[PDB]
Amino acid sequence: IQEVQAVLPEVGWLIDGDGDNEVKFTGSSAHEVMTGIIRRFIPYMKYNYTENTIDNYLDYDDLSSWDEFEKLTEVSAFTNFDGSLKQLMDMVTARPFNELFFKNSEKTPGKAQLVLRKTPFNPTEWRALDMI
Amino acid sequence: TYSKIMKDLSNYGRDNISKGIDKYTSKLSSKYKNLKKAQAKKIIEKFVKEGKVTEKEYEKITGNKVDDELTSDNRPKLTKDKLKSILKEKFKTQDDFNNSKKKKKAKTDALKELTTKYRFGNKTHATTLLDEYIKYKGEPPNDEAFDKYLKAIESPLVMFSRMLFNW
Amino acid sequence: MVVRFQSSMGRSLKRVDSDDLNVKGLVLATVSKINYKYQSVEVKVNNLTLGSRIGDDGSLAVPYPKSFIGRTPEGSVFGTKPLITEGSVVLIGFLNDDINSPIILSVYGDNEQNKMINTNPLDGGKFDTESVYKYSSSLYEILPSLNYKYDDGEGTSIRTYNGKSFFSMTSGEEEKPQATDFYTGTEYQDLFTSYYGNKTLIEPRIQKAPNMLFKHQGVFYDDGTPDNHITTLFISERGDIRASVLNTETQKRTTQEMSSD
Amino acid sequence: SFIGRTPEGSVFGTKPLITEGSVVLIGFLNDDINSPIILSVYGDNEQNKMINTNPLDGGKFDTESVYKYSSSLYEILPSLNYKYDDGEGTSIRTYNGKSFFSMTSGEEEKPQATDFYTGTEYQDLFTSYY
Amino acid sequence: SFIGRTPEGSVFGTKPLITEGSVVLIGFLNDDINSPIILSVYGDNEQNKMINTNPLDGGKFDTES
Amino acid sequence: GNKTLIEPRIQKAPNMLFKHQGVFYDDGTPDNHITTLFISERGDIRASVLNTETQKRTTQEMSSD
Amino acid sequence: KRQSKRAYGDVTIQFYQPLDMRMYIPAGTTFTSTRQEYPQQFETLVDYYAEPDSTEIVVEVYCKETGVAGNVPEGTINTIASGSSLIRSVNNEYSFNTGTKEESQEDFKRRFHSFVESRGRATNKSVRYGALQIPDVEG
Amino acid sequence: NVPEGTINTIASGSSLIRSVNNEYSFNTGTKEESQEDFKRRFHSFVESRGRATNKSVRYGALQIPDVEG
Amino acid sequence: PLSTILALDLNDNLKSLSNIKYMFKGAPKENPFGTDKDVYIDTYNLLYWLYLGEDEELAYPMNINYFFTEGRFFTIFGKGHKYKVDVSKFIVGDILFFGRSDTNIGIYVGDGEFISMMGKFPKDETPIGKYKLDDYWNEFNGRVMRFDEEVYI
Amino acid sequence: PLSTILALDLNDNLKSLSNIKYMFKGAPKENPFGTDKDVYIDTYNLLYWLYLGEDEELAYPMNINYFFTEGRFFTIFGKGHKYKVDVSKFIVGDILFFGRSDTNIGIYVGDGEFISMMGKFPKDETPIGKYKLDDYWNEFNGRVMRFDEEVYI
Amino acid sequence: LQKHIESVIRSYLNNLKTSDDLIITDLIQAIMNIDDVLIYDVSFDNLDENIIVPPQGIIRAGEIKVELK
Repeated sequence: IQEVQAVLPEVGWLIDGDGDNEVKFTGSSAHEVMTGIIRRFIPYMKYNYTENTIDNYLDYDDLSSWDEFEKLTEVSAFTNFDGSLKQLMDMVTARPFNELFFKNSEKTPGKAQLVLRKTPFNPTEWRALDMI
Repeated sequence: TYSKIMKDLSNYGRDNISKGIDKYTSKLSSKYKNLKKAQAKKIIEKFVKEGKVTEKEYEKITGNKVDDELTSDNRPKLTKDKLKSILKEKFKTQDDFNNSKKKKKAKTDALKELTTKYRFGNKTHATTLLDEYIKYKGEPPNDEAFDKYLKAIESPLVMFSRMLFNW
Repeated sequence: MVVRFQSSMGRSLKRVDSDDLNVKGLVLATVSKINYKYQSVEVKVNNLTLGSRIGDDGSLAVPYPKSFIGRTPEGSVFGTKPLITEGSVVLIGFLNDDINSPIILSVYGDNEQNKMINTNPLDGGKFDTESVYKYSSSLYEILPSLNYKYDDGEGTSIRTYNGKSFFSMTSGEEEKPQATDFYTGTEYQDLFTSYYGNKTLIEPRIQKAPNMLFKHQGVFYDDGTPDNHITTLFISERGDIRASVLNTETQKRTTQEMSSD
Repeated sequence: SFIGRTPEGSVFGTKPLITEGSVVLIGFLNDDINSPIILSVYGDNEQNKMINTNPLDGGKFDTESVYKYSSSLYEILPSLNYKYDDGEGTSIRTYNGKSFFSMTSGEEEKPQATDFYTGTEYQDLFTSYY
Repeated sequence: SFIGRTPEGSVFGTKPLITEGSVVLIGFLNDDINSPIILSVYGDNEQNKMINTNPLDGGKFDTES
Repeated sequence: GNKTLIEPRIQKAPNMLFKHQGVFYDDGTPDNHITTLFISERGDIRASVLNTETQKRTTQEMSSD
Repeated sequence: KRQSKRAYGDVTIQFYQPLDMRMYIPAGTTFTSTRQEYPQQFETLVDYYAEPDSTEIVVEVYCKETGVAGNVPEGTINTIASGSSLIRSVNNEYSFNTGTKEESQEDFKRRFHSFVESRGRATNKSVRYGALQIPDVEG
Repeated sequence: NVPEGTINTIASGSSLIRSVNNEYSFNTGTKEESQEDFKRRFHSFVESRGRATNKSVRYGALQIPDVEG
Repeated sequence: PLSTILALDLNDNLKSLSNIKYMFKGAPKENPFGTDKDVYIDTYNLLYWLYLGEDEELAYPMNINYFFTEGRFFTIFGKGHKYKVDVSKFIVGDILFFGRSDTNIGIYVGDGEFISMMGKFPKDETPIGKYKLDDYWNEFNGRVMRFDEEVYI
Repeated sequence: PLSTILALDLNDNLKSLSNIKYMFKGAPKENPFGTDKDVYIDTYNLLYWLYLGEDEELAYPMNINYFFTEGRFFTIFGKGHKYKVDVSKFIVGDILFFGRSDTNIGIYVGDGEFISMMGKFPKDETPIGKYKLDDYWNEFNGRVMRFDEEVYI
Repeated sequence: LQKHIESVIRSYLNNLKTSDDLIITDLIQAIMNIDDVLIYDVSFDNLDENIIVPPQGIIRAGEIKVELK
């Protein structure tokens, strides 16, 4: 949005990036950032379901990443000009070091799950995958 | 409003006013539309250099009744018969109509008191009355000439964005 | 078909990918905050702020252009620190067209601001005309202090200091009033350069009179003896003038003094 | 900075100082490699930190107090004698050896440009330090 | 060179000299034609050669001479 | 650079002056001391101190002769 | 019955510094608020010009929605679209209290009584109704 | 229960803020109450059914979860 | 009009006003017209004394800053353009400016002439006189103003 | 400590030290405390004489350049920030700086006061005296230093 | 709240028809209509008696000063 001041009479906000639509997400790991990113917009995405919204049908939990090697992050909402949340989701993912995809929830049949985990090419993480 | 003007200068102080006299001048002229930019520019210069402003400095800048505190609380109504009387004071002889030079002096003196002293003031409205008054030699064919001042005083961007949404 | 349901954009079909993430060209921003210790600002996009990481000032910021900077053979560093202003519009060029890689190219003012800070009354005309050269050719500059400096293609040149004090020079007899000393001298309001573009006087920020001095000294010279001659051209705020020559080690002085009276 | 020719024909312009080992931003013509131009010269964070006398870490430029220190056209010639201007009335210029020219109006700043006894020393001026 | 406004409100800045027939580098906004800005002013090789008194053809800047 | 003298555009001699004045100071009294260092085109030098309100002046003048 | 009247009122603009040159406000500038209780928009009908050396300007505004929601309390309308950086604060000094809903059943009933009693011409009540039937005049 | 001087930044724009610090340590961060604590709390609750007693006012004022002493 | 009548009166009395003498910034306290004694007056002070005779007062010394903000004038032609064909459209009583920095001004009179004081800078003894506009047209600077009394105050 | 004891002694003897007089850069060769005769000393020279009485010597004239590289001090608060609430944490004997270009310095004493010489510039006859910090707090500049003797040399 | 009361009273003063006395009961019922519970009582100093208006009089202007007890 280009032409919105959002001022107030003789009052103002101490944090910068206020009045304007700027939003900042901060976390020391991908699961901390991705939680804030998804949780920021998911509830308000409303639909005409007789029973809820996407948050009941998508768990988007049990996320992890390289917390020890990744410092604190200041990822900006508008890093991509009028892009989709998927475009902004890719930046948070930091591929190929972390693997993001949508797949059925075997642990909870009947509903889908958003997966965000460190790549399984590590030796112990490779053994952690279920064999078939 | 000599007191209020002086108080305002004393509120900011000579140290603060001395930094940006042109724009601080605009603050005073914004608050009170009786002072023009030149009038409020000169009083501030005299304030900073001398360090104070007296009633001699104020009246020298512009002729005002400094010794009159009535007006801010109460200022008279100026119903129609009062205006009829004040015109009879400002124009007492017929030569004033014939001699334009004094007529300009007379009418300015009428407007100077008539806009300020009473409840309601307007230049263009009062001018209009004076131009009709002068033309009819001070006795127009209708009393409306004396009513007049009293009754007169008291897309392409949108269209493109709309049609674009419609399609 | 079923497989076409992928990232796409435009009226014509275009594969959106990691090319679309990369910005093409230069963009404008406003200076919201400045790091005075490092002199590296953080610029705000219309709804985003660049630079500005956890790093306070040194390890991350946006660089600013410099007139010149370098180091001498002795090792000492030299350079410039051009004035930085908040709320000015600055052009930005990203490195390798990567977002999250900003640099400021230059600082461009608004049309109103540019119209205010120029005394050229000509609407237009070729620069090669002799008459247009009189007004066009004017290196007009104003310091952070509201006292300004002026040069021109003609012999007129004007410099200003605190209060109404100024220095001026000229050669044409037509322009003789601009730099005259008849009676009390030329007033500051007589100089046409002292007005803004919109018929407004360029007030000095500080009205108190300055005090100047030209102090001269050294250390040694080719004769080998230590230098100990000190001389000054001090001028006081009350109008006094004092030209003095001093030898401090020998405790000798000769002064020529003028009092305000 | 600027360059041109006068109606008489004589050419005028400037020659800004050029330094070896400085970092310069480059913009290729029509995004062609083998078509370089220099846009500007940017110094290092250490170099910028050395050549500024502003002690404030940060603050809005609109604050009166911050205006005293922020508003400083501080410049140093190739010669290590420097030139200084400020939004206040202080202004300082230096020449070979310890000689300098200075001016000021505030009584607080009166020592910076005084001539009492032997005059103010060059080390008394805060702008004379890195 | 620099432009801004003081806390008092007064505007300050500079007006660098402008010359006709000089070569100027231009950078379009968002790489859009019909969006020009001038980046800087570069002179010709002859003009640069005329307005410098340096007789040295070349050499490292670190040399005392 | 090409072995040519840099002619000045204007050959007429200038006239310099260093005019000094103010408005007030910390004492609070109005400032009214005026001093100049005028130099004429004929080589004259005039250092003067003036108090305009009190109508007093002391000049040190040098003539071209 | 006649339809509802759009709310309208005055809005006050505060700048950081007095304008150095004359500025033009584009027509159809949108004034709004940030409180969730009053998301109702406003818009100007005529041109306005901000002359220099003026630290404030007041322009009238009309509520686009036709209802009582425009009667916002004091200090509600704190937003301006297409506003320059010069603007410091936007604030209404006084609540509108001018918007109205559809005409009240009782006022309609009373005006209809006036009309019925006014069928016999040449009487006080007939003159009364003939004077009151203009929508602008009141009481 | 971070140590002293741990919270350095506000993780936002912080235009007018220089630095943030805490002079005291966090001690209220505690794990879930063990069986023994629950038994102690419950014995005070059983003994606190009669009002107008010091042991009653103890539970009276201890009922808020945040209060420890 | 007032300005045209005053310019005509000055033209008619121009030959009797030889007592008035030229100076750079002559601001005498004596009225030139009310005294047979010679007196050194410049163009600005001259206009001030000429307008002061009637009921209008203006202000003193009436330097260049007077025309900026007092609102007594409205510009007819701006500075920086200089057309010789549009000189005929002028009218008597319009103020003519001279010099690159507003050094001197004049009063226009018909037949392509103007009234002003011209002479060497250091207090010339030449009296007031009328000169042709042809030789001075180079230093005209295109700025022209006009008076208005009815609406002011 | 040494600096606190010296500040307390100076406070106790402040009323008997009226012989000492203010000047801009008074660097006399006579010790003020060892002579009944009046003498013009500035704050830097005063601190030098005060520290010289004991076994510490420092250096002369002890200008602003002394604090930069001699390593006799370690900064407590940097220049360019100015907080009124953190003044209470100070301790007696801390050096307080004044002026935008280090024009003058002071010694802090408790109860929100400081010891310094203040007077008109051209060699004022006012003797040394103690002033409240409230009026001078504007020109404090936030720079604060402290002494250390054990580890030096 | 003071400003809201002033604006409500001034608005009540406007939109009033011609030839009706300055009834105070309707004024107090109108200003109490805002909140029956919050607003306790209202009183006046000089206009406690109804001001009879002539046929050509309308009560529209008036300066309002709120004096909270």
